[PDB]
Amino acid sequence: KLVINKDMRTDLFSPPN
Amino acid sequence: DDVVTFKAQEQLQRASEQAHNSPVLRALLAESLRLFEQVAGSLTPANLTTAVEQYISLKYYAGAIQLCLTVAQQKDRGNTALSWVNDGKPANDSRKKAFDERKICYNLIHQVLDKLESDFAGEPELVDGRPTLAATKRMEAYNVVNDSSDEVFHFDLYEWYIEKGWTDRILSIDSPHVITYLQRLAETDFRHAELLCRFYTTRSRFFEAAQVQTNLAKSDLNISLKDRIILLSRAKGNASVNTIGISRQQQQQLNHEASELLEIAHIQDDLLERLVADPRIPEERKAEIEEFLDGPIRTLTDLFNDYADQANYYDLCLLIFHAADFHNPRTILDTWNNLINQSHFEAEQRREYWEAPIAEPPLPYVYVSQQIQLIAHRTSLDSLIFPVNSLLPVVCAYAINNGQDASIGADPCWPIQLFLNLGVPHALVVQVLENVLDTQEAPFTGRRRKLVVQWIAMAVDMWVREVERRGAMVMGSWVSELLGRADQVLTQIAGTGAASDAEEIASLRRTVKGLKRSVD
Repeated sequence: KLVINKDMRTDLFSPPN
Repeated sequence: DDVVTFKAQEQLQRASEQAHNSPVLRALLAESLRLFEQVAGSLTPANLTTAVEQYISLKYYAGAIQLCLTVAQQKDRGNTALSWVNDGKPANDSRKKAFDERKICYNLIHQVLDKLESDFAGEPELVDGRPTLAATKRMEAYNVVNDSSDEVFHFDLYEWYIEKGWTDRILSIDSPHVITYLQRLAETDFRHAELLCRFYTTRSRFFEAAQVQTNLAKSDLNISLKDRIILLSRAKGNASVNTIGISRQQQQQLNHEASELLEIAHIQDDLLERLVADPRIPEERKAEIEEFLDGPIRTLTDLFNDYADQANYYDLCLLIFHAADFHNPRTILDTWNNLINQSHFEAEQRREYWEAPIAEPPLPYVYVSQQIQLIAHRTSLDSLIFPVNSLLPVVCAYAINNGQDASIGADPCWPIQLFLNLGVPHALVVQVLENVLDTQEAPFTGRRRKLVVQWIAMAVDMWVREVERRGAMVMGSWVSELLGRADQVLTQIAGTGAASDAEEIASLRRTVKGLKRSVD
Protein backbone atom coordinates (compact mmCIF):
# COMPACT_ATOMS: atom_id res chain seq x y z
CA LYS A 1 0.00 0.00 0.00
CA LEU A 2 0.93 3.66 -0.53
CA VAL A 3 0.26 6.69 1.67
CA ILE A 4 1.07 10.20 0.41
CA ASN A 5 1.74 12.75 3.17
CA LYS A 6 2.96 16.06 1.78
CA ASP A 7 2.53 17.62 5.25
CA MET A 8 5.53 16.48 7.31
CA ARG A 9 8.68 15.45 5.44
CA THR A 10 12.44 16.10 5.60
CA ASP A 11 13.84 18.78 3.29
CA LEU A 12 15.63 16.78 0.59
CA PHE A 13 17.69 19.86 -0.44
CA SER A 14 19.34 20.86 2.84
CA PRO A 15 21.51 19.21 5.53
CA PRO A 16 20.11 18.77 9.05
CA ASN A 17 19.87 21.33 11.84
CA ASP B 1 70.80 -60.13 -8.49
CA ASP B 2 67.58 -58.15 -8.93
CA VAL B 3 65.62 -61.17 -7.63
CA VAL B 4 67.41 -61.25 -4.26
CA THR B 5 66.90 -57.49 -4.00
CA PHE B 6 63.13 -57.64 -4.52
CA LYS B 7 62.87 -60.19 -1.72
CA ALA B 8 64.86 -57.78 0.46
CA GLN B 9 62.56 -54.84 -0.32
CA GLU B 10 59.62 -57.23 0.13
CA GLN B 11 60.51 -58.21 3.70
CA LEU B 12 61.05 -54.58 4.69
CA GLN B 13 57.82 -53.43 3.03
CA ARG B 14 56.19 -56.31 4.90
CA ALA B 15 57.84 -55.25 8.16
CA SER B 16 56.28 -51.79 7.98
CA GLU B 17 52.85 -53.20 7.06
CA GLN B 18 53.33 -55.75 9.86
CA ALA B 19 52.13 -53.66 12.79
CA HIS B 20 48.73 -53.41 11.05
CA ASN B 21 48.48 -56.99 9.72
CA SER B 22 49.12 -58.24 13.27
CA PRO B 23 46.05 -59.83 14.91
CA VAL B 24 47.64 -59.47 18.35
CA LEU B 25 47.50 -55.68 18.30
CA ARG B 26 44.02 -55.66 16.78
CA ALA B 27 43.17 -57.91 19.75
CA LEU B 28 45.14 -55.96 22.38
CA LEU B 29 43.93 -52.54 21.23
CA ALA B 30 40.33 -53.76 20.96
CA GLU B 31 40.67 -55.13 24.50
CA SER B 32 42.04 -51.89 25.97
CA LEU B 33 39.19 -49.98 24.32
CA ARG B 34 36.66 -52.43 25.78
CA LEU B 35 38.09 -51.83 29.26
CA PHE B 36 38.07 -48.02 28.90
CA GLU B 37 34.46 -48.01 27.69
CA GLN B 38 33.57 -49.86 30.91
CA VAL B 39 34.74 -47.09 33.26
CA ALA B 40 33.96 -44.46 30.61
CA GLY B 41 31.66 -42.44 32.89
CA SER B 42 34.37 -42.19 35.55
CA LEU B 43 37.44 -41.38 33.43
CA THR B 44 39.46 -38.33 34.34
CA PRO B 45 40.26 -35.89 31.50
CA ALA B 46 43.95 -36.60 32.17
CA ASN B 47 43.50 -40.32 31.45
CA LEU B 48 41.21 -39.90 28.45
CA THR B 49 43.87 -37.63 26.97
CA THR B 50 46.80 -39.99 27.58
CA ALA B 51 44.75 -42.81 26.07
CA VAL B 52 43.87 -40.95 22.87
CA GLU B 53 47.51 -39.91 22.52
CA GLN B 54 48.62 -43.55 22.69
CA TYR B 55 45.86 -44.75 20.35
CA ILE B 56 47.02 -42.23 17.76
CA SER B 57 50.63 -43.39 18.11
CA LEU B 58 49.38 -46.85 17.11
CA LYS B 59 47.19 -45.52 14.28
CA TYR B 60 44.04 -46.51 16.22
CA TYR B 61 42.01 -43.52 15.04
CA ALA B 62 38.43 -44.76 14.63
CA GLY B 63 38.57 -46.56 17.98
CA ALA B 64 39.85 -43.56 19.93
CA ILE B 65 36.93 -41.53 18.56
CA GLN B 66 34.51 -44.20 19.83
CA LEU B 67 36.05 -43.91 23.30
CA CYS B 68 35.62 -40.11 23.42
CA LEU B 69 32.02 -40.32 22.21
CA THR B 70 31.39 -43.01 24.84
CA VAL B 71 32.97 -41.00 27.66
CA ALA B 72 30.85 -38.08 26.48
CA GLN B 73 27.50 -39.90 26.57
CA GLN B 74 28.30 -41.57 29.91
CA LYS B 75 29.14 -38.27 31.63
CA ASP B 76 25.65 -36.94 30.83
CA ARG B 77 23.30 -39.80 29.97
CA GLY B 78 20.17 -37.75 30.64
CA ASN B 79 21.28 -35.59 27.67
CA THR B 80 21.30 -32.17 29.32
CA ALA B 81 23.76 -30.65 26.84
CA LEU B 82 20.99 -31.10 24.28
CA SER B 83 18.48 -29.37 26.58
CA TRP B 84 21.16 -26.70 27.05
CA VAL B 85 22.02 -25.93 23.41
CA ASN B 86 18.47 -26.61 22.20
CA ASP B 87 17.16 -23.95 24.57
CA GLY B 88 20.17 -21.95 23.37
CA LYS B 89 23.00 -20.78 25.63
CA PRO B 90 21.28 -20.49 29.03
CA ALA B 91 24.01 -18.58 30.86
CA ASN B 92 24.44 -18.95 34.63
CA ASP B 93 23.51 -22.62 34.56
CA SER B 94 24.53 -25.95 36.06
CA ARG B 95 24.27 -27.63 32.64
CA LYS B 96 27.53 -25.92 31.72
CA LYS B 97 29.12 -28.98 33.35
CA ALA B 98 27.55 -31.30 30.77
CA PHE B 99 28.75 -29.28 27.78
CA ASP B 100 32.16 -28.40 29.23
CA GLU B 101 32.86 -32.04 30.10
CA ARG B 102 31.50 -33.37 26.81
CA LYS B 103 33.69 -30.89 24.93
CA ILE B 104 36.96 -32.02 26.54
CA CYS B 105 36.16 -35.30 24.80
CA TYR B 106 35.09 -33.60 21.57
CA ASN B 107 38.33 -31.58 21.45
CA LEU B 108 40.18 -34.90 21.50
CA ILE B 109 38.10 -36.20 18.59
CA HIS B 110 39.20 -33.12 16.65
CA GLN B 111 42.79 -33.95 17.60
CA VAL B 112 42.36 -37.44 16.11
CA LEU B 113 40.67 -36.33 12.89
CA ASP B 114 43.52 -33.82 12.47
CA LYS B 115 46.36 -36.28 13.07
CA LEU B 116 44.42 -38.69 10.85
CA GLU B 117 44.84 -36.44 7.82
CA SER B 118 48.42 -35.51 8.81
CA ASP B 119 49.80 -39.06 8.96
CA PHE B 120 47.97 -40.08 5.77
CA ALA B 121 48.29 -36.65 4.13
CA GLY B 122 48.34 -36.76 0.34
CA GLU B 123 48.84 -40.51 0.51
CA PRO B 124 47.11 -42.50 -2.23
CA GLU B 125 43.42 -43.34 -2.09
CA LEU B 126 43.61 -46.61 -4.05
CA VAL B 127 46.28 -49.32 -4.20
CA ASP B 128 46.35 -50.81 -7.67
CA GLY B 129 42.98 -52.59 -7.58
CA ARG B 130 42.39 -52.13 -3.82
CA PRO B 131 42.06 -49.39 -1.18
CA THR B 132 45.10 -48.35 0.81
CA LEU B 133 45.36 -49.26 4.47
CA ALA B 134 45.71 -45.52 5.03
CA ALA B 135 42.33 -45.09 3.34
CA THR B 136 40.87 -47.97 5.37
CA LYS B 137 41.74 -46.40 8.74
CA ARG B 138 40.33 -43.18 7.25
CA MET B 139 37.08 -44.89 6.25
CA GLU B 140 36.87 -46.56 9.67
CA ALA B 141 37.30 -43.19 11.36
CA TYR B 142 34.68 -41.11 9.52
CA ASN B 143 32.14 -43.92 9.92
CA VAL B 144 32.31 -43.54 13.70
CA VAL B 145 31.77 -39.79 13.38
CA ASN B 146 28.88 -39.63 10.93
CA ASP B 147 26.87 -42.47 12.50
CA SER B 148 26.91 -41.24 16.11
CA SER B 149 23.62 -40.39 17.82
CA ASP B 150 25.23 -37.72 20.03
CA GLU B 151 24.16 -34.72 17.94
CA VAL B 152 25.49 -32.13 20.39
CA PHE B 153 28.78 -33.67 19.26
CA HIS B 154 27.63 -33.25 15.64
CA PHE B 155 26.85 -29.58 16.31
CA ASP B 156 30.26 -29.05 17.96
CA LEU B 157 31.69 -30.95 14.99
CA TYR B 158 29.79 -28.87 12.42
CA GLU B 159 30.87 -25.69 14.20
CA TRP B 160 34.45 -26.96 13.93
CA TYR B 161 34.12 -28.00 10.27
CA ILE B 162 32.98 -24.45 9.48
CA GLU B 163 35.67 -22.93 11.71
CA LYS B 164 38.13 -24.95 9.58
CA GLY B 165 36.57 -23.84 6.30
CA TRP B 166 35.68 -27.40 5.27
CA THR B 167 32.65 -26.23 3.30
CA ASP B 168 32.22 -29.15 0.89
CA ARG B 169 32.16 -31.47 3.91
CA ILE B 170 28.93 -29.99 5.33
CA LEU B 171 27.17 -30.27 1.97
CA SER B 172 28.30 -33.87 1.44
CA ILE B 173 26.95 -34.98 4.84
CA ASP B 174 23.82 -37.11 4.39
CA SER B 175 22.76 -36.85 8.04
CA PRO B 176 19.55 -34.95 8.86
CA HIS B 177 21.06 -33.59 12.09
CA VAL B 178 23.04 -31.01 10.09
CA ILE B 179 19.95 -29.23 8.73
CA THR B 180 18.83 -28.47 12.28
CA TYR B 181 22.20 -26.85 12.99
CA LEU B 182 22.20 -24.62 9.91
CA GLN B 183 18.66 -23.37 10.55
CA ARG B 184 19.49 -22.14 14.07
CA LEU B 185 22.54 -20.37 12.59
CA ALA B 186 21.23 -19.13 9.24
CA GLU B 187 18.76 -16.86 11.04
CA THR B 188 21.60 -14.83 12.63
CA ASP B 189 24.61 -15.18 10.29
CA PHE B 190 24.49 -14.62 6.53
CA ARG B 191 27.54 -16.83 6.03
CA HIS B 192 25.47 -19.79 7.29
CA ALA B 193 22.25 -19.04 5.39
CA GLU B 194 24.51 -19.54 2.36
CA LEU B 195 25.09 -23.19 3.29
CA LEU B 196 21.47 -23.92 4.21
CA CYS B 197 20.49 -22.66 0.74
CA ARG B 198 23.32 -24.57 -0.95
CA PHE B 199 22.40 -27.73 0.96
CA TYR B 200 18.76 -27.56 -0.18
CA THR B 201 19.62 -26.95 -3.84
CA THR B 202 21.91 -29.97 -4.19
CA ARG B 203 18.98 -32.01 -2.85
CA SER B 204 16.80 -30.11 -5.37
CA ARG B 205 14.59 -28.77 -2.56
CA PHE B 206 14.33 -25.53 -4.50
CA PHE B 207 11.20 -24.29 -2.71
CA GLU B 208 12.99 -24.75 0.62
CA ALA B 209 15.85 -22.69 -0.84
CA ALA B 210 13.68 -19.86 -2.19
CA GLN B 211 11.85 -20.08 1.14
CA VAL B 212 15.09 -19.05 2.87
CA GLN B 213 16.44 -16.77 0.12
CA THR B 214 13.25 -14.71 0.30
CA ASN B 215 13.13 -14.65 4.11
CA LEU B 216 16.74 -13.38 4.04
CA ALA B 217 16.00 -10.29 1.93
CA LYS B 218 13.19 -9.52 4.41
CA SER B 219 15.66 -9.91 7.29
CA ASP B 220 17.16 -7.53 9.85
CA LEU B 221 20.66 -8.68 8.81
CA ASN B 222 23.35 -6.40 7.40
CA ILE B 223 22.90 -7.22 3.70
CA SER B 224 23.33 -4.83 0.78
CA LEU B 225 20.27 -3.92 -1.25
CA LYS B 226 21.80 -5.13 -4.52
CA ASP B 227 22.56 -8.46 -2.85
CA ARG B 228 18.96 -8.57 -1.59
CA ILE B 229 17.92 -8.10 -5.22
CA ILE B 230 20.02 -11.14 -6.15
CA LEU B 231 18.47 -13.20 -3.34
CA LEU B 232 14.94 -12.32 -4.45
CA SER B 233 15.94 -12.90 -8.09
CA ARG B 234 17.34 -16.37 -7.35
CA ALA B 235 14.38 -17.22 -5.10
CA LYS B 236 12.01 -16.40 -7.97
CA GLY B 237 14.07 -18.83 -10.04
CA ASN B 238 14.10 -21.56 -7.39
CA ALA B 239 10.36 -21.03 -6.88
CA SER B 240 9.66 -21.15 -10.64
CA VAL B 241 10.31 -24.89 -11.09
CA ASN B 242 8.50 -27.78 -9.43
CA THR B 243 10.13 -29.49 -6.46
CA ILE B 244 9.11 -32.94 -5.26
CA GLY B 245 6.27 -32.69 -2.75
CA ILE B 246 5.27 -29.01 -2.90
CA SER B 247 1.96 -27.69 -4.22
CA ARG B 248 1.29 -25.30 -7.08
CA GLN B 249 -0.59 -22.72 -4.99
CA GLN B 250 2.11 -22.43 -2.31
CA GLN B 251 4.73 -22.38 -5.06
CA GLN B 252 3.10 -19.41 -6.80
CA GLN B 253 2.37 -17.88 -3.39
CA LEU B 254 6.15 -17.55 -2.86
CA ASN B 255 7.03 -16.61 -6.44
CA HIS B 256 4.50 -13.77 -6.17
CA GLU B 257 5.95 -12.51 -2.88
CA ALA B 258 9.48 -12.56 -4.28
CA SER B 259 8.32 -10.78 -7.44
CA GLU B 260 6.53 -8.11 -5.38
CA LEU B 261 9.62 -7.33 -3.31
CA LEU B 262 11.91 -7.47 -6.35
CA GLU B 263 9.80 -4.84 -8.13
CA ILE B 264 10.13 -2.47 -5.17
CA ALA B 265 13.82 -3.26 -4.68
CA HIS B 266 14.54 -2.32 -8.30
CA ILE B 267 12.65 0.96 -7.84
CA GLN B 268 14.47 1.64 -4.57
CA ASP B 269 17.79 0.84 -6.26
CA ASP B 270 17.11 3.00 -9.33
CA LEU B 271 16.00 5.77 -6.95
CA LEU B 272 19.10 5.54 -4.77
CA GLU B 273 21.16 5.24 -7.96
CA ARG B 274 19.77 8.54 -9.27
CA LEU B 275 19.60 10.44 -5.96
CA VAL B 276 23.33 10.19 -5.25
CA ALA B 277 24.28 11.16 -8.82
CA ASP B 278 21.84 14.10 -8.80
CA PRO B 279 23.70 17.47 -8.74
CA ARG B 280 20.68 19.27 -7.25
CA ILE B 281 20.99 17.41 -3.91
CA PRO B 282 23.44 18.58 -1.20
CA GLU B 283 26.47 16.35 -0.68
CA GLU B 284 25.74 16.19 3.06
CA ARG B 285 22.24 14.74 2.68
CA LYS B 286 23.45 12.12 0.16
CA ALA B 287 25.39 10.33 2.89
CA GLU B 288 22.24 10.14 5.03
CA ILE B 289 20.31 8.81 2.02
CA GLU B 290 22.45 5.81 1.07
CA GLU B 291 22.57 4.64 4.69
CA PHE B 292 18.76 4.68 4.78
CA LEU B 293 18.16 3.19 1.31
CA ASP B 294 21.01 0.68 1.00
CA GLY B 295 20.14 -2.25 3.24
CA PRO B 296 16.60 -3.44 3.91
CA ILE B 297 13.79 -2.74 1.47
CA ARG B 298 11.61 0.17 2.60
CA THR B 299 7.92 0.89 2.08
CA LEU B 300 6.67 2.51 -1.12
CA THR B 301 5.49 5.26 1.24
CA ASP B 302 9.10 5.93 2.28
CA LEU B 303 10.38 5.72 -1.30
CA PHE B 304 7.75 8.16 -2.56
CA ASN B 305 7.50 11.02 -0.08
CA ASP B 306 10.91 11.98 1.31
CA TYR B 307 12.59 11.31 -2.06
CA ALA B 308 10.85 10.51 -5.34
CA ASP B 309 8.08 13.14 -5.14
CA GLN B 310 10.34 15.89 -3.77
CA ALA B 311 12.99 15.47 -6.45
CA ASN B 312 10.18 15.50 -9.05
CA TYR B 313 11.34 12.12 -10.40
CA TYR B 314 8.07 11.79 -12.28
CA ASP B 315 9.05 8.54 -14.03
CA LEU B 316 9.81 6.68 -10.79
CA CYS B 317 6.69 8.25 -9.28
CA LEU B 318 4.70 6.40 -11.95
CA LEU B 319 6.63 3.18 -11.33
CA ILE B 320 5.69 3.54 -7.66
CA PHE B 321 2.04 4.01 -8.62
CA HIS B 322 2.08 0.80 -10.67
CA ALA B 323 3.79 -1.17 -7.89
CA ALA B 324 1.22 0.25 -5.43
CA ASP B 325 -1.86 -0.39 -7.62
CA PHE B 326 -2.60 3.33 -7.21
CA HIS B 327 -6.07 4.06 -8.61
CA ASN B 328 -6.35 7.73 -9.54
CA PRO B 329 -6.62 8.84 -13.18
CA ARG B 330 -5.88 12.50 -12.46
CA THR B 331 -2.66 12.27 -10.42
CA ILE B 332 -1.45 9.56 -12.80
CA LEU B 333 -2.06 11.89 -15.75
CA ASP B 334 -0.76 15.05 -14.06
CA THR B 335 2.51 13.20 -13.48
CA TRP B 336 2.67 12.13 -17.13
CA ASN B 337 2.34 15.75 -18.25
CA ASN B 338 5.09 16.91 -15.88
CA LEU B 339 7.23 13.95 -16.96
CA ILE B 340 6.90 14.97 -20.61
CA ASN B 341 7.50 18.68 -20.03
CA GLN B 342 10.54 18.19 -17.79
CA SER B 343 11.84 15.72 -20.39
CA HIS B 344 11.32 18.19 -23.23
CA PHE B 345 13.06 20.83 -21.11
CA GLU B 346 16.23 18.85 -20.44
CA ALA B 347 16.46 17.80 -24.10
CA GLU B 348 16.21 21.39 -25.36
CA GLN B 349 18.84 22.24 -22.74
CA ARG B 350 21.39 19.77 -24.13
CA ARG B 351 20.83 20.72 -27.78
CA GLU B 352 21.31 24.40 -26.90
CA TYR B 353 24.63 23.63 -25.20
CA TRP B 354 25.80 21.52 -28.15
CA GLU B 355 25.17 24.61 -30.32
CA ALA B 356 28.78 19.68 -21.71
CA PRO B 357 27.20 17.69 -24.56
CA ILE B 358 29.49 14.83 -25.54
CA ALA B 359 27.83 13.69 -28.79
CA GLU B 360 25.00 15.21 -30.81
CA PRO B 361 22.24 15.06 -28.17
CA PRO B 362 18.77 13.86 -29.15
CA LEU B 363 15.96 16.10 -30.30
CA PRO B 364 13.29 16.71 -27.63
CA TYR B 365 10.68 14.28 -28.97
CA VAL B 366 13.29 11.53 -29.21
CA TYR B 367 14.23 11.94 -25.54
CA VAL B 368 10.59 12.17 -24.51
CA SER B 369 9.88 9.03 -26.57
CA GLN B 370 12.64 7.15 -24.74
CA GLN B 371 11.21 8.14 -21.34
CA ILE B 372 7.84 6.66 -22.34
CA GLN B 373 9.21 3.41 -23.78
CA LEU B 374 11.09 2.87 -20.51
CA ILE B 375 7.85 3.04 -18.51
CA ALA B 376 5.93 1.01 -21.09
CA HIS B 377 8.45 -1.84 -21.11
CA ARG B 378 8.95 -1.75 -17.34
CA THR B 379 5.26 -1.92 -16.36
CA SER B 380 3.79 -3.93 -19.27
CA LEU B 381 1.40 -1.35 -20.78
CA ASP B 382 -0.91 -1.17 -17.76
CA SER B 383 -4.42 0.16 -18.32
CA LEU B 384 -3.93 2.51 -15.33
CA ILE B 385 -0.51 4.20 -15.44
CA PHE B 386 -0.39 3.91 -19.25
CA PRO B 387 -3.90 5.07 -20.16
CA VAL B 388 -3.86 5.38 -23.96
CA ASN B 389 -7.31 6.97 -23.64
CA SER B 390 -5.67 10.11 -22.19
CA LEU B 391 -1.90 9.85 -22.57
CA LEU B 392 -1.74 9.54 -26.37
CA PRO B 393 -3.65 12.83 -26.87
CA VAL B 394 -1.24 14.55 -24.49
CA VAL B 395 1.76 13.33 -26.48
CA CYS B 396 0.03 14.42 -29.68
CA ALA B 397 -0.64 17.82 -28.10
CA TYR B 398 3.00 18.20 -27.05
CA ALA B 399 4.05 17.23 -30.58
CA ILE B 400 2.24 20.38 -31.75
CA ASN B 401 2.62 22.91 -28.94
CA ASN B 402 6.40 22.33 -28.97
CA GLY B 403 6.75 21.93 -32.74
CA GLN B 404 8.20 18.41 -32.92
CA ASP B 405 7.37 17.83 -36.58
CA ALA B 406 8.77 18.07 -40.12
CA SER B 407 10.05 21.58 -39.28
CA ILE B 408 12.93 20.01 -37.34
CA GLY B 409 13.17 16.97 -39.63
CA ALA B 410 11.09 14.75 -37.33
CA ASP B 411 8.55 12.20 -38.55
CA PRO B 412 5.26 14.15 -38.20
CA CYS B 413 3.59 10.83 -37.26
CA TRP B 414 6.09 10.04 -34.49
CA PRO B 415 3.44 10.02 -31.71
CA ILE B 416 1.48 7.31 -33.55
CA GLN B 417 4.61 5.32 -34.42
CA LEU B 418 5.59 5.48 -30.75
CA PHE B 419 2.42 3.84 -29.38
CA LEU B 420 1.92 1.35 -32.22
CA ASN B 421 5.49 0.04 -31.95
CA LEU B 422 5.03 -0.18 -28.17
CA GLY B 423 2.44 -2.93 -28.64
CA VAL B 424 -0.71 -0.78 -28.49
CA PRO B 425 -3.59 -2.34 -30.49
CA HIS B 426 -4.21 -0.65 -33.83
CA ALA B 427 -7.97 -0.66 -33.22
CA LEU B 428 -7.41 1.45 -30.10
CA VAL B 429 -5.10 4.14 -31.51
CA VAL B 430 -7.59 4.85 -34.31
CA GLN B 431 -10.38 4.85 -31.70
CA VAL B 432 -8.53 7.74 -30.00
CA LEU B 433 -7.66 9.74 -33.10
CA GLU B 434 -11.37 9.47 -33.94
CA ASN B 435 -12.17 11.20 -30.65
CA VAL B 436 -9.46 13.81 -31.36
CA LEU B 437 -10.63 14.65 -34.88
CA ASP B 438 -14.24 15.50 -33.91
CA THR B 439 -14.08 17.23 -30.52
CA GLN B 440 -11.63 19.81 -31.91
CA GLU B 441 -10.34 20.77 -28.48
CA ALA B 442 -7.16 22.82 -28.71
CA PRO B 443 -4.45 22.40 -29.81
CA PHE B 444 -6.27 20.02 -32.16
CA THR B 445 -8.06 22.90 -33.91
CA GLY B 446 -8.04 24.71 -37.23
CA ARG B 447 -5.62 23.77 -40.00
CA ARG B 448 -3.46 21.77 -37.58
CA ARG B 449 -6.11 19.05 -37.86
CA LYS B 450 -4.38 18.40 -41.20
CA LEU B 451 -1.81 16.66 -39.00
CA VAL B 452 -4.55 14.76 -37.14
CA VAL B 453 -5.57 13.25 -40.47
CA GLN B 454 -1.95 12.30 -41.21
CA TRP B 455 -1.94 10.43 -37.90
CA ILE B 456 -5.16 8.63 -38.87
CA ALA B 457 -4.00 7.92 -42.42
CA MET B 458 -0.87 6.10 -41.26
CA ALA B 459 -2.56 4.56 -38.20
CA VAL B 460 -5.27 2.96 -40.33
CA ASP B 461 -2.63 2.26 -43.00
CA MET B 462 -0.52 0.37 -40.45
CA TRP B 463 -3.72 -1.51 -39.52
CA VAL B 464 -4.74 -2.69 -43.00
CA ARG B 465 -1.14 -3.86 -43.46
CA GLU B 466 -1.50 -6.01 -40.34
CA VAL B 467 -4.83 -7.61 -41.31
CA GLU B 468 -3.83 -8.60 -44.86
CA ARG B 469 -0.90 -10.46 -43.29
CA ARG B 470 -3.02 -11.63 -40.34
CA GLY B 471 -5.59 -13.32 -42.60
CA ALA B 472 -8.85 -11.79 -41.34
CA MET B 473 -11.73 -9.81 -42.85
CA VAL B 474 -12.90 -4.40 -34.61
CA MET B 475 -12.57 -2.84 -38.04
CA GLY B 476 -15.92 -2.22 -39.68
CA SER B 477 -18.16 0.57 -40.91
CA TRP B 478 -17.02 2.94 -38.16
CA VAL B 479 -13.50 3.23 -39.59
CA SER B 480 -14.89 4.07 -43.03
CA GLU B 481 -17.26 6.55 -41.38
CA LEU B 482 -14.15 8.22 -39.95
CA LEU B 483 -12.08 8.38 -43.15
CA GLY B 484 -14.99 9.91 -45.06
CA ARG B 485 -15.60 12.32 -42.19
CA ALA B 486 -11.84 12.99 -42.19
CA ASP B 487 -12.08 13.81 -45.90
CA GLN B 488 -14.40 16.75 -45.18
CA VAL B 489 -11.71 18.07 -42.84
CA LEU B 490 -9.17 18.17 -45.67
CA THR B 491 -11.48 20.13 -47.97
CA GLN B 492 -12.65 22.49 -45.22
CA ILE B 493 -8.93 23.11 -44.57
CA ALA B 494 -8.10 23.36 -48.28
CA GLY B 495 -10.52 26.29 -48.60
CA THR B 496 -9.76 28.37 -45.51
CA GLY B 497 -6.06 27.88 -46.31
CA ALA B 498 -6.49 30.06 -49.40
CA ALA B 499 -1.46 28.21 -47.83
CA SER B 500 1.45 26.72 -49.79
CA ASP B 501 0.64 23.13 -48.72
CA ALA B 502 -2.42 23.29 -51.03
CA GLU B 503 -0.82 20.44 -53.01
CA GLU B 504 0.28 18.41 -49.97
CA ILE B 505 -3.34 18.39 -48.74
CA ALA B 506 -4.55 17.32 -52.18
CA SER B 507 -2.05 14.44 -52.14
CA LEU B 508 -3.29 13.26 -48.73
CA ARG B 509 -6.90 13.07 -49.94
CA ARG B 510 -5.72 10.61 -52.60
CA THR B 511 -4.25 8.48 -49.79
CA VAL B 512 -7.34 8.70 -47.57
CA LYS B 513 -9.91 7.83 -50.26
CA GLY B 514 -7.66 4.86 -51.05
CA LEU B 515 -7.73 3.55 -47.49
CA LYS B 516 -11.52 3.89 -47.40
CA ARG B 517 -11.70 1.48 -50.34
CA SER B 518 -9.55 -1.06 -48.50
CA VAL B 519 -12.05 -1.11 -45.61
CA ASP B 520 -15.41 -1.02 -47.44
